[PDB]
Amino acid sequence: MKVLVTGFEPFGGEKINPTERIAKDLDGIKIGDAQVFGRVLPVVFGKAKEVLEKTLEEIKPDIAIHVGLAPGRSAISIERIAVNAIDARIPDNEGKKIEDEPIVPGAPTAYFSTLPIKKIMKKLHERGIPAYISNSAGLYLSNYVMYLSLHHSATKGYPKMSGFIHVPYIPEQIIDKIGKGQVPPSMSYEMELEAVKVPIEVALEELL
Amino acid sequence: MKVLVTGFEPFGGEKINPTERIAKDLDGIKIGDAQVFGRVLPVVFGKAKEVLEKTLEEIKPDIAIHVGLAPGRSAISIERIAVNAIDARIPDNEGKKIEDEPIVPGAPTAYFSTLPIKKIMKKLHERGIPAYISNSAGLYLSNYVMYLSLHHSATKGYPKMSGFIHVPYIPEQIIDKIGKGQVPPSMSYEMELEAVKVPIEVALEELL
Amino acid sequence: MKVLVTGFEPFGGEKINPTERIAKDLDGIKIGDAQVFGRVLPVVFGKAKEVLEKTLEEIKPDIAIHVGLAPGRSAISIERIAVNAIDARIPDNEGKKIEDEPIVPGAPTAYFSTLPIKKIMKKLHERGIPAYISNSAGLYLSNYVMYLSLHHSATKGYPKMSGFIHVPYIPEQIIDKIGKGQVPPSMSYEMELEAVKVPIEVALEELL
Amino acid sequence: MKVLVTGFEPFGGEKINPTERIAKDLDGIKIGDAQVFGRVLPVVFGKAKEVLEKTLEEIKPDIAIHVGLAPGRSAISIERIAVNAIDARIPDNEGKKIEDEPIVPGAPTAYFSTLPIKKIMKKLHERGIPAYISNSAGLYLSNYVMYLSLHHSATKGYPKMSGFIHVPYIPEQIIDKIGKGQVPPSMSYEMELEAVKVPIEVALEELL
Repeated sequence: MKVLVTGFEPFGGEKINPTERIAKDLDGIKIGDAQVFGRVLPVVFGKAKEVLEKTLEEIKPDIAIHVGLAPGRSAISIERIAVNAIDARIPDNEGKKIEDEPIVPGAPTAYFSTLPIKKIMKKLHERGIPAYISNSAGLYLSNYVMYLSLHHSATKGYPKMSGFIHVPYIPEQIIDKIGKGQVPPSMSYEMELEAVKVPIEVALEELL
Repeated sequence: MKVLVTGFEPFGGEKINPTERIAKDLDGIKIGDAQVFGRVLPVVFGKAKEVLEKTLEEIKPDIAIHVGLAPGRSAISIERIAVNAIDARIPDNEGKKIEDEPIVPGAPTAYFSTLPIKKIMKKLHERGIPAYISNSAGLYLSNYVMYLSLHHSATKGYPKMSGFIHVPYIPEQIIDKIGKGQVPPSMSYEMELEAVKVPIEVALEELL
Repeated sequence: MKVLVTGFEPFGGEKINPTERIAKDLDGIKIGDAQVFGRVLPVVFGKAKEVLEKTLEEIKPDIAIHVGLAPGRSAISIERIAVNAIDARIPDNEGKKIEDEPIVPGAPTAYFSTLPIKKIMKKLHERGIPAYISNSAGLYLSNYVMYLSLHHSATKGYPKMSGFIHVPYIPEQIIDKIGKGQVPPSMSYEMELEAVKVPIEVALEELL
Repeated sequence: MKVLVTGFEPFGGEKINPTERIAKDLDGIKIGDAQVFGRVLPVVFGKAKEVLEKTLEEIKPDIAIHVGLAPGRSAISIERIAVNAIDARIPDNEGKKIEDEPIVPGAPTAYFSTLPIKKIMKKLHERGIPAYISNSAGLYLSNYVMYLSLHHSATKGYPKMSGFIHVPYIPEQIIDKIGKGQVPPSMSYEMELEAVKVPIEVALEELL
């Protein structure tokens, strides 16, 4: 079995993206006989699709877990649904702010994630990790990647399982916000890393 | 030197109080030259006061750092002000819900914390711990203890430094709250423990 | 031209549902030459569907605006997407808590709202009414009804336009909640009523 | 009887301050036999004290209700306590940013509001207006004015009743913030105006 994990580079004026470190830390690990591949994606429309599709064809994973930063969110969230729409609340990293366009013209309006989301959530809770089901991944780069990955699955027959995990800010990202107004929630890096490993294990369990 | 650290027991139907664990962990340890004593206070009006005065008179600490749970808070908070009032939003652990009463009749309306609060915050930031200055400790058991402590100092000439640190929920407290609606912020236990050791260090440094 | 507006009965232990009162205030009114029909729906899976579909066939509206209460939301929200799923966070008004079930087996995973959502938002703004686009209607009764309505449109060819508006609590609903901590946003009833009329006006203008 | 109501000018990038309109709308009215004076204060340290102390001396009111904007707050808030401290999170309207300074060196650490805060809150509730007691007025211009007014009371014997009321944004202030992402709570201007009249009414009734 092959597992792909993706993360994103820094965006939105942030110095770091904890998911870039998660992808790098998960690259090369094994869970049983399963090999994990971790790759970092650009927060850039068009370019993220090219990198994603190249990566999928290269690796042909059985399971793809895509990870993103969700600023302001207080627990791990497991995305249920990917939507065939872009409406960027902020520009991508190249200043491209796409509004009310499909991701893939003519493709289904949405795809459900094919990860065992409820079992993933249950297992995180057992591990002491706050987690819930999210019903919108936004309409920016996280959703864009989530949708393209599920579309690839529906269209190519691989990955068999695909979904998205959003993570809170890590505490060090909060320091800079304190002298500026409201203080967003955060979660320690080590818990976020473990919260990505858990979906892989649960997914590998459920597959075959 | 002697440092008192108090925590509180569980309250409001919570299974746990992280500050109880913190007091018990810091108990008996030494930070530089100073001995640290860790005591757990009851979340009970009257009783907490008796326990607190007995503990202060017994130990005669140079520094008192009082620690409480602040549900819904997303970073470490350092209390600036203790207020001469009780207005309980919920009953204490014996079912007493005291409304509109002084803590100490005739005593001042408020006392400023005598911890070096801004230096504590600066040190917490450079250690990667999100922290801010809170201007109200509530009017339940946290503020009661914070007021009685600072009053004891002004009245008896010790501790020379006294103050209050509120901590968020730890991740494991969040798990049961997921099925039931909104999802409070949390902070790892390890980070909260370090965030109380730091106030001791900088307080010890600012004294003599 | 014929417009159906729906609201919901009280639920989740609430004494009132401001959308029940909105639907009653709009029932029988005319917007220019357009006849409006207001109907209150039960917060009951199954029964809501029977009532909705019967009402749709009875009236055959050109435009359907479905309105629901969204506790904790601070502005008017216009729903972009309906999702083919039920995952009830609380039971419905007959105690039914349905989890991870399709609304219509074999139908599209999602439908986009066919209201002119951006022109509605723009119009509300210039009317001084805070409004935004929501990308999830939840997976309870609002989404259920939103989906069934858009399904009827795609499948029967009427309504021509269909969509969903969520409203905050109205200020009176906040009174009893002030004791128990969290103080939710609200919006005056009059503004909420005006914010439902605006979609009718914009939809009518965009049709033919 | 004579009644002083103050509000503030716009600050912090905001086009309007609703408390400015409130003060101007209340000026010159009578509540029963009592005469209401409405004054707009500058959001400027030093100048606001000069203006406040001059107006208090000129009018010598029996009751002083000071009103201000609290961005982010979801209901009316009646301030319990003013504190003898300035710790400005943002500069004032003249670019001055005071950090960790007392308001009146020598004066008490805090004064309690001498408005019948609990009766005001009870009456606001019966009127369908959400309201709660706040235990911190911040440490910017609202608290500065709250403190100086109560200090004036204790020091000169007038005003006999002094206190502070904070109001949420009004809905028209929210519109430009929807692009910016997050969407703060608001309250209708009409409800906010009514909500400062009630304090005048219950305070007059309290004073003989």
